[PDB]
Parts: sequence; C-alpha cells; structure tokens
Amino acid sequence: IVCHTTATSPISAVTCPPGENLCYRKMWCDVFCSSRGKVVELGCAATCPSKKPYEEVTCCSTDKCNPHPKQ
Amino acid sequence: IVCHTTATSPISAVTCPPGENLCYRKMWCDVFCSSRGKVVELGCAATCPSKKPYEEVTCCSTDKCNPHPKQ
Amino acid sequence: LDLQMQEADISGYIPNGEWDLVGIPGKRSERFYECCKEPYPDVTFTVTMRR
Amino acid sequence: EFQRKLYKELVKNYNPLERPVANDSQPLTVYFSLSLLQIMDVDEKNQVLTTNIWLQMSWTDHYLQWNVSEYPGVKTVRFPDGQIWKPDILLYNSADERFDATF
Amino acid sequence: EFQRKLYKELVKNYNPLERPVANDSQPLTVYFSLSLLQIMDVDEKNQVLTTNIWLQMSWTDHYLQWNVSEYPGVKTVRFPDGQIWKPDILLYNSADERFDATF
Ligand SMILES: *[C@@H]1O[C@H](CO)[C@@H](O[C@@H]2O[C@H](CO)[C@@H](O[C@@H]3O[C@H](CO)[C@@H](O)[C@H](O[C@H]4O[C@H](CO)[C@@H](O)[C@H](O)[C@@H]4O)[C@@H]3O)[C@H](O)[C@H]2NC(C)=O)[C@H](O)[C@H]1NC(C)=O
Ligand SMILES: *[C@@H]1O[C@H](CO)[C@@H](O[C@@H]2O[C@H](CO)[C@@H](O[C@@H]3O[C@H](CO)[C@@H](O)[C@H](O[C@H]4O[C@H](CO)[C@@H](O)[C@H](O)[C@@H]4O)[C@@H]3O)[C@H](O)[C@H]2NC(C)=O)[C@H](O)[C@H]1NC(C)=O
Ligand SMILES: *[C@@H]1O[C@H](CO)[C@@H](O[C@@H]2O[C@H](CO)[C@@H](O)[C@H](O)[C@H]2NC(C)=O)[C@H](O)[C@H]1NC(C)=O
Ligand SMILES: *[C@@H]1O[C@H](CO)[C@@H](O[C@@H]2O[C@H](CO)[C@@H](O)[C@H](O)[C@H]2NC(C)=O)[C@H](O)[C@H]1NC(C)=O
Ligand SMILES: *[C@@H]1O[C@H](CO)[C@@H](O)[C@H](O)[C@H]1NC(C)=O
Ligand SMILES: *[C@@H]1O[C@H](CO)[C@@H](O)[C@H](O)[C@H]1NC(C)=O
Ligand SMILES: [Ca+2]
Ligand SMILES: [Ca+2]
Repeated sequence: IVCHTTATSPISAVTCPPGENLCYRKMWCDVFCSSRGKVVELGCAATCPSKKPYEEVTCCSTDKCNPHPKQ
Repeated sequence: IVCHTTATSPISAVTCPPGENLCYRKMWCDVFCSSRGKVVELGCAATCPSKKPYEEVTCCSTDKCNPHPKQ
Repeated sequence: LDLQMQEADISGYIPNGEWDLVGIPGKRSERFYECCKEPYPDVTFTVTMRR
Repeated sequence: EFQRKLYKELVKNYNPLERPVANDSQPLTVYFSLSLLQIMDVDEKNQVLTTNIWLQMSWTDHYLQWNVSEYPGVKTVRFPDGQIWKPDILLYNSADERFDATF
Repeated sequence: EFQRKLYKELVKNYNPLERPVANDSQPLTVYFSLSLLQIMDVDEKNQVLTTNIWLQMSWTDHYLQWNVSEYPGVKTVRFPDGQIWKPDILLYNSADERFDATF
C-alpha cells in the first residue's frame, strides 16, 4: 500500500510499512482558514483515527486515495 | 393582531401569535444618543412590560400602532 | 459595514485546570434607532464554562 | 523589481480614511470570526474575564487590485497599520485600561 | 565622508515593505536561531513560562550592497527598525499582553 504523506516536503508518495493499510487525511480550519484554507495532514495508519469535533477525515484503503485537493 | 417588530431586519409587520394582543415599543438613550438618537425595540407582548427608570414605553392594542418614528 | 458572523475556532484551545469549556457560540444581532431605518449590527460570542 | 513598481502604484492616491468601495452607497461586507486559545482568569471581585484570542477580519478592497501576469511572482502584499483602511471593530464591553488589547 | 555618500546611495529608492530578492519568484532564506539566558518564571496558575532570550535572524539583502574599494573604511552600516525590511518572525504562542516582547 502506497499512501501520500505530509511529514515529507515536498509532498511525497511514500510506501507505507506493514500493518497499516489505510491511507487517511485529516482537515480542519486553523486561524488562517480565510486565506490559506483548511489544514491538511496525510498519512497511513493501522485503522483510521478518531475524528475530533472540529476535524474531518476521509479514509480510504486503496493506493494514492488521499492526495492534496489541487491533485 | 399585527405588531411591528425589530427582531426582523428590515423592520417587519409580523403577525403576532395568540395570547399577546398588545403591540409595544421601548425607547431609551444609549451612549450614541447624540447622533443616532434613542434606541427602539418593537414587539407584541402578553401585557406591556415594566418600564425601568431610563426606559420609555408607549403601549397600544391596535394593528400597526407601534411604527418606527420616521413612519 | 455589513458585518457577517462566521463561527469560532477551538483547535488551539489549551485547558487551564480550573474551568471546563462547554462552548463558545455566536449570535449576530441588530439594533434600530430613532434617527433612521438603517440597522446597527453586532456579533456576540458567549463563553460558557463550568468550574 | 516588480514589487517596487506595484507598491508604488497601489499607494499613488490611496487614502486610509476612505472606506474601500466602488459605490459609496453600497455596503462593505466584513467577515468577523474568532479563535480562542485559553482562559486566563475569571475574577469575581472586579467581574472581569481575561481571555487570549485572535480576531479574524476578512474584507475586500477595490483599490488594491493588480494583474498577476504584469507582476510575475508578486501574489501578495502586506501593509502596516496606518497605510490602508481597517474597520473599527472593537470590544464594547472592554475593561482593559487601554481599551484596545490588540496587537 | 564616504559614510554620508554610502548612506545616501543605499536609501535612494529603498522600500521597507519589499522583500529584498532579485527575483520575486525565488524565496528569501532566513536563518533563525536562539540564545537562552535564564528561566525567569514557570507559573502553573496561568500556565505561562517566562524566559529571557535573544533571537538571531540572518538573511541577505540584494539592494544593500556596495564596493569596499570605492568606500574605504566603511565595512558596515546600521539601520533602525523602519528603514529597511525585517521578517515578521514572532511567537505564535505568546501570552505577553503586547504580543511582541522584543526590543
Ligand atoms: C484571494 O483570496 C480570496 C480568499 O482567500 C480568494 O477567494 C476565495 O477562494 C476560495 C478558494 O477558491 C473560495 O473557497 C471556495 O468556495 C466555493 C464556494 O463556497 C467552494 O465550493 C469551494 O470548494 C472547495 O473547497 C472545498 C473544501 O471542502 C472542497 O471540498 C472542494 O472540492 C473545493 O476544492 C471553495 O471552498 C472562496 O469562496 C473565495 N472567496 C472567499 C471570500 O473566501 C481569491 O480567489 C483570491 N484571489 C486570487 C487571485 O488568488
Ligand atoms: C447632523 O447631526 C445632528 C445631531 O445628530 C443633527 O441635528 C440633530 O437632529 C436631531 C434629529 O432631527 C434633533 O433632534 C430633534 O430635536 C427637536 C428639537 O429639540 C425635537 O423636537 C425632535 O423630536 C423628535 O424626536 C422625538 C424624540 O422623542 C420624537 O418624539 C419626535 O416626534 C421627533 O421625531 C428631535 O428630537 C437635534 O435637535 C438636532 N441637533 C442636535 C444638536 O442634536 C443634524 O440634523 C445632522 N445633519 C444632517 C445633515 O443630517
Ligand atoms: C450606486 O448605488 C446606487 C444605489 O443602488 C445606484 O442607484 C440605484 O440604481 C438602481 C439600479 O441598479 C436603481 O434601481 C435605484 O433606484 C437607484 N437608486 C438611487 C438612489 O439612485 C447607483 O446607480 C450606483 N452607481 C453606479 C455607478 O452603479
Ligand atoms: C525568476 O525565476 C523564475 C522561476 O524559476 C524563472 O523562470 C524559470 O526559469 C527556469 C530556467 O532557470 C525555467 O526552467 C522555468 O521553467 C521558468 N519558470 C517560469 C515560471 O518562468 C525566471 O527566469 C527568473 N528570472 C530571471 C530574470 O532569472
Ligand atoms: C491582465 O489581465 C487580463 C485579464 O483580466 C489579461 O487579458 C491580460 O493579459 C493581463 N495583462 C497582461 C500584461 O497580460
Ligand atoms: C569594485 O569591485 C570590482 C570587483 O567586483 C573591482 O574590480 C573594482 O576595482 C571595484 N571598484 C573600484 C573603484 O576599484
Ligand atoms: Ca478567581
Ligand atoms: Ca511557580
């Protein structure tokens, strides 16, 4: 499974380790949600994590299902 | 009974619910009573409410008896 | 100046240890005056907290 | 290079007292929001709540517009306090002793 | 003698709002570091850490360049706050009440 991630800049297409076959992304508004927009965190996790009240998650199980919105 | 109200902008001519057949208006000076003038609150109430020391009330029992002073 | 209230942000909240934040909802309100028909708006955020 | 030219053009006749609308009769829309970071103090002796917050104002300025194609690379500009118009949004129920606690 | 001439030349058309790069598309590199001097207070009531620190910013300005051979002895110049560009580096998690604690 290959999941996009943000811990690497520029945005990478790192290939996920075993035990974690869900690419996920998490998005919320910070202060600068007027000009910059919502934040973006991409990764691969064991099972997709908890959604706080102010956080949104879109969880996939396929390769490159979590790209940056521009893409 | 139809009573003017200010909770709707622009000033409306909402039709009052039952049990409340007194259109009222309440007016007092805030800080900006030099340029803007006194405040205006319009509505329909069961019986016209208490007048604080700094508040003035002009209570009617007829349709559209409480318009904005311009009108 | 047509004020428009969009929602508050708690992503950065830092609990302090003496108050629990129930919420911080907002309300846009308007006030009319004798001088003219034009309304004067305002935005009120109500911080609710329990000890 | 292009920055100098742009900054010159934008302040050629700009007035910071003028509400930036094309038609003076129509209103200017301002989106106002908030970002709380923590509760700092809840005094009952003086009846004062001390908070840490970042305001968020968003509006549109008609006079600060330019063509990106004519100024390649200059996608944004930044202006200090007294060089362009800001709205007079402030806390009615302030007890600060300077009345504008903002930076 | 040469100082007067240099200071005149350097501020002939300088704008302190303009990021000082030759190509506006390329970025400006800023080296940011720190120097701690002591811990001043660690409050648990307000959850505030009070420190004494000196920041260290280092960048490169394209418009402030000169030939040493043409200005003998003038190896450096010094500019106050609002006469040249400085970056807007500041503490996001500040609780100071003036929000910029720097001198
Ligand atoms: C100068 O800056 C302003 C504001 O920053 C900018 O105008 C804004 O642009 C954004 C992004 O294009 C707009 O946001 C869009 O709004 C529409 C309508 O509400 C939405 O349908 C769009 O949806 C996108 O985002 C969603 C988020 O979940 C995605 O799911 C979706 O797939 C889309 O990608 C998007 O949110 C915004 O409405 C405007 N206006 C304002 C006031 O914010 C302007 O373009 C900038 N100018 C230049 C020249 O860059
Ligand atoms: C520039 O601003 C000034 C001040 O804001 C303004 O002059 C003021 O206008 C108001 C409103 O016209 C005046 O108030 C009036 O005063 C007279 C005499 O005292 C009253 O009879 C009027 O009565 C009205 O309000 C009553 C309130 O209960 C109503 O019951 C009654 O039916 C009337 O509607 C009214 O109060 C005020 O006297 C002047 N001057 C000053 C110093 O306030 C001026 O007109 C503005 N200029 C422009 C071009 O707009
Ligand atoms: C500026 O705004 C005014 C107010 O809307 C415009 O005048 C109005 O024009 C509309 C047509 O869109 C008419 O229906 C109104 O009766 C007009 N009112 C008044 C008081 O004139 C005016 O045309 C606008 N100016 C420009 C240049 O567009
Ligand atoms: C300023 O920077 C831009 C961006 O790099 C330069 O344009 C690029 O030039 C390189 C060649 O080094 C090309 O490979 C890119 O395709 C160009 N991109 C764009 C968007 O034009 C530009 O040449 C630079 N200006 C100067 C004067 O050097
Ligand atoms: C300016 O913008 C217009 C579109 O609004 C475009 O046609 C034109 O090419 C731009 N300027 C230049 C120099 O290209
Ligand atoms: C200026 O610097 C150049 C080298 O970059 C040098 O050749 C020249 O002599 C210098 N100016 C003078 C007046 O010598
Ligand atoms: Ca207390
Ligand atoms: Ca302590």
